[PDB]
Order: sequence, then structure tokens, then C-alpha cells
Amino acid sequence: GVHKMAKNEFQCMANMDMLGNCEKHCQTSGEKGYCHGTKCKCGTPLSY
Repeated sequence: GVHKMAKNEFQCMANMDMLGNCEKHCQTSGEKGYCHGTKCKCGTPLSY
């Protein structure tokens, strides 16, 4: 909802956000990381 929270966008490669400050914080929780520079979040891989 409030922010892009999936593997589809930024891909830890965007030319001003690729240095995502959460490089272990996701895998240490078992969930997947998203790189928005300092606005770096993780998230569950989800199911349907």
C-alpha cells in the first residue's frame, strides 16, 4: 500500500538507491530485502 514492497521494482540496481542499508536485516529474519537507499525494507515472499 504505502510503499513499493516487492522484488519487481528497484532490484537493488537503481542509479541512486542501490546501496540499500538492510543487506543482512532481511535474511537474518528469513524474509526478502528491497533496496531504496536508507528507506530499505524487507518482506515475506507471500503465497496465493
